[PDB]
Amino acid sequence: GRVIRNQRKGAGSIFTSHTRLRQGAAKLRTLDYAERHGYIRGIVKQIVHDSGRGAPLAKVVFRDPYKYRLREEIFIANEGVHTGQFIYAGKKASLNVGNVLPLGSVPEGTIVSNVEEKPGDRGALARASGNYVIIIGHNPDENKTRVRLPSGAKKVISSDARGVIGVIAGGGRVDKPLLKAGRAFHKYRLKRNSWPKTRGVAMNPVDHPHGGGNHQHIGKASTISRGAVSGQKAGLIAARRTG
Amino acid sequence: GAYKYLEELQRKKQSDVLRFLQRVRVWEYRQKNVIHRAARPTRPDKARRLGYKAKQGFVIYRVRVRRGNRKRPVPKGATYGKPTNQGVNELKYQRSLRATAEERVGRRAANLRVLNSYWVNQDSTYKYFEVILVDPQHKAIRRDARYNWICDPVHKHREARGLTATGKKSRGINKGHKFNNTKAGRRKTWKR
Amino acid sequence: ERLTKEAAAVAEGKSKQDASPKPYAVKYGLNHVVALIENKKAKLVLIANDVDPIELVVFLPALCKKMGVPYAIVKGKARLGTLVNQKTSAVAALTEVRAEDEAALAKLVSTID
Amino acid sequence: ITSSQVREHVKELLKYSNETKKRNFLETVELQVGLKNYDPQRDKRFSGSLKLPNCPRPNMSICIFGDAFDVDRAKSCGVDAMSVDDLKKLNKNKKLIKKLSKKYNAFIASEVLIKQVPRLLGPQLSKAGKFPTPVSHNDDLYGKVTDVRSTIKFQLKKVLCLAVAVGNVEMEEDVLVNQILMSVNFFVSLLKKNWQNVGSLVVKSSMGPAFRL
RNA sequence: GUUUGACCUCAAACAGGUAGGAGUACCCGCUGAACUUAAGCAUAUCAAUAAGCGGAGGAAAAGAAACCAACCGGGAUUGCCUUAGUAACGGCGAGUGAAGCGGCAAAAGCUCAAAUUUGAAAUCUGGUACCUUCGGUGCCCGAGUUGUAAUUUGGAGAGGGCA
RNA sequence: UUUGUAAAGUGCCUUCGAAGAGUCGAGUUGUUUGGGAAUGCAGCUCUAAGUGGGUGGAAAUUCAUCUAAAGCUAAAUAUUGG
RNA sequence: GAGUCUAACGUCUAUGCGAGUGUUUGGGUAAACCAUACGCGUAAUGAAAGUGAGCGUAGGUUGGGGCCUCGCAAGAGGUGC
RNA sequence: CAAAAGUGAUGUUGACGCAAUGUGAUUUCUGCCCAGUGCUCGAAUGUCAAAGUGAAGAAAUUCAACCAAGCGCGGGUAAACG
RNA sequence: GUUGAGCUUGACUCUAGUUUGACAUUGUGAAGAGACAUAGAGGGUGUAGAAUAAGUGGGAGCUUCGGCGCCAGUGAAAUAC
Repeated sequence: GRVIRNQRKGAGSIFTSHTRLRQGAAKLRTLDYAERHGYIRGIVKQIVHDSGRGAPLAKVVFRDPYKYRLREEIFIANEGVHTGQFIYAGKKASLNVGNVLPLGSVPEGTIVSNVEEKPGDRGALARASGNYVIIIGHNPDENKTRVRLPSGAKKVISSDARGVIGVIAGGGRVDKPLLKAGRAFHKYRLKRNSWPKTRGVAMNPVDHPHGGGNHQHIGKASTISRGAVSGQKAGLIAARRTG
Repeated sequence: GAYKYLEELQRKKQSDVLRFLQRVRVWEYRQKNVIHRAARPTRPDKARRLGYKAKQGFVIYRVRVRRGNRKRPVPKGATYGKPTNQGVNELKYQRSLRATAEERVGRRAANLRVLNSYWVNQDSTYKYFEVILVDPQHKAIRRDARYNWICDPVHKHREARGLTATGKKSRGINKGHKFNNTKAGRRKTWKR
Repeated sequence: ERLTKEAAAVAEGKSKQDASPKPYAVKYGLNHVVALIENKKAKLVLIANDVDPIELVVFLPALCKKMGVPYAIVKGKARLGTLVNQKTSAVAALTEVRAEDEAALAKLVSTID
Repeated sequence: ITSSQVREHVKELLKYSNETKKRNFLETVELQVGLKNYDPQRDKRFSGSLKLPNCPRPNMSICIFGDAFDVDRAKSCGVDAMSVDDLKKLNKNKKLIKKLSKKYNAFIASEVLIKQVPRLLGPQLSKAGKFPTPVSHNDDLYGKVTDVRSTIKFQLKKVLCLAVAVGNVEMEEDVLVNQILMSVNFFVSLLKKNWQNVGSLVVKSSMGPAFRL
């Protein structure tokens, strides 16, 4: 058989796109450890969209030269960031929606967006629109903390993370569905991946091993295990429960 | 001999001194790179027997080698075919890893020519050989008969052909029984 | 260093360096130190610490203790050879022939050893 | 088992009347085995009817069994003999045939009469397990006294041990070494692993305590 | 604080000389295959070479014993004639296939240590300071004589000085 | 000129000397068709002695023979752009 | 322009010279002449316990005789190379 | 998922999502099965790699050969195949 | 055609991959739980039989505090040491 489409992922022409055009998608910069009245903390400036996220963001000023020229500080968009209200940070910070501050300082059952989870990453969890995680691993969880990430599963965290308290801005992808597919293709150019899809049974067993038969059906198997090769591993990857 | 503070240690590296000392001197090399200098030698006893009647120009550099065997690409696409070469770490070859260390310093510092080397132990990262390099300008060395030839132009890249002890083993030199066919060069008898 | 086994004090370490114009003859160099030993031509051995590489100086606390002179550690090399009065900065030295200092030289050797 | 104290465990034991408790009679020395790791199965089961070169020794109360000139030779030695009718006469009751397993140790049975023995006299001779030697009608019974010393039983049967005698106080310690080593030799080298299977043996006198080697 | 120095690691600018490239064949080394044959057949075999890259020179390139003979005897490398399809290997199938001995040509031999641990009068060196123009002056790294011997151990074989 | 310096020959007196370890090769592989398979030869990793060690296609054993692990060297010869 | 200037084996033509002959590199009187290293159809055969066959020379069957060992020279086994 | 390895996409997206597969807005609904095979889950209990017998004297030396998993067995499950 | 390529299955040969275990590079104290070597140390039934019966063979324990296969008897098997 030929080269399967899932193998063409690591490199490719379809795997190139605009990188430096992207002004700064939503990490978090240096923002003051202290809050001895605060040093590096200020107001929100502009509201600008970075490509990659598919949601509005913002610019912020602190104590440092940030309106135009210095290209870095992008601030996490909560409803409704704009000119004339302050952000605060620090360790033992003031707990408000729109303030970036620790997980340790917030009590159990606070919703948080743009949150770290490994030992430092600037900003990982829930950067775009709609998204948020839920910190519920303090109190009888004594030393090592735990964000219970939104499905059901795990993640052990030491001290770990800062993040903005709240639910993030937007809400118009699940809350409001689209209309057509060329307007959906605006996703797959700010992200690098093939689009759309053709059926596995419709493709030849040559090009993808889910084909086979004059009366078309699945040739090999739909459930394939985790430890497998490239063309071998397709379909539902380890169907733990069917149905 | 009297130098059983180098010799006793160099032959028996298993001793209490060098399994401690070469642990902290391989640690020293985990910081350092392709080439790096050494002061007066680590084993100056074998260094003098090779050729280290000193002067500046007579330097010594510790150099790394490679990992794997004789590496080639991995089988992408097919795996079978005619399986003449299947493995990624397949064959070895004639030359020792002395030569590998010697030409990495040899073509970087082109002016400084290769004499001969010895091993100074290793870690799990690479093997390390200390290459003694000479200088072709350096006199006293040119006034010595022992190092006259090495300075004059024919004895540039002694490793690349077969003049250095390691490059002798690329042709056919050890004195013994089947030295009759493999007397001169390997291509003179033509691989027999 | 890992060289120094038993040690002397710093104030008397200086007084060991200038053990050349107060005895008579002195040889210099760490070869001539290990050379010194059998027939007891070396009396005081002046072990410097600061000698590169350290493989040279690890002879001196061992070899010179087997066949056996009472050595003593000088403070450093930089004012060892200078206080002998040679050319260069001597890596070690030994006191060979004694002048008047035998009784004084006895408390250069036997303080450490 | 060692070849070290093979003389010594005979010598000191049989020497004193402190270890062994010497009675009225001449204490008859044996050597039993100690065959650990042996399975009473097919393979490891030894049996036979061999003999040791200086003779194992036992005699005591001897019975003869024969007709005709066997009876004449028997009582010319001084040992009494059963005939065919007298063989039945022990068997027809309880006590006398079980008492034939007791104190009557050595046995002779003549040619035609040997094959009569294991039909009547047999189930009573289970433990203890005495049986006559191969004696014909032409053999001399006085010269067969040393043959009933010599030919001893070898049976593993139920257990692991094979008890055979080595001598007595009639022998010296020297002779008894070349009886002890002979016993072990028969069992050991036929079944591999050998001397790690053969455990801790002591030479029993009669009344002779532990002196294992 | 503060006063005075040696080796490891290990720089940048002015200013005599010195050099680039165009080319063929011959050789050594390295990443290093294959069309093919046993009518085919994955491991015999095209083969350590092509092709590509590196290295040395005017010849390249080799070599003076950790050798053969076989108790009779001899003594480097290299080329040629005898040799050898012998002695072995491979579905013992294609195929591949030495050594020793005699003769001919042209045949001379040497650099390193009681290892090394190495330091000064002087010899004497790589780098480098002052003088500031290759001439004069100075220090450290250092090579053996030498100032002067050991270390770890041993023998009756044999060497060295002086003229 | 005996060259105020370097070597040899000749002649005399007096007296006693050595060794190069990542190599020898090794658990295992291999540059070698590993087959009982020398040698050439050292990937991953470690690793040996100078009256002692090594070559000679199995080993115990015996006889003849050589002394590495640093280094150099003329010709018989190969070949062309002009 | 379509069976051929390589080159091995085997009958045979011609043939200096033959029971010993004929070489080669090369020398050199130079296509001559001299030298004679050395060849010339070439070893049976026993799963594991030797001999070396006259260019190479064996097989089948049998008599005589030399040598060694064990044991009671009762007799057994090779020597038949 | 690419690459010999360094180094990256996936991705300054993050489950309110990323992707492989099944699929198709609308509107009323959805009965039944553990033999056979895959994926997943579980521990009562069965198997698989490190002995030692033999040669120095007219018949009396020495050293190289059994323990784990998947499996068996037991438990979960049919938008994985049936 | 003892044809070529694309291209296939739990046939079979084999490999990148995948998965589990072991060793070197690579140091240092307590508490709890095993194995070997064993100084030492023990867990049992069919009836009759004085009485609480697995062996094995030599063949003989009736007392300086104290028996029941000597003798004599019971039993499927019958002392001691």
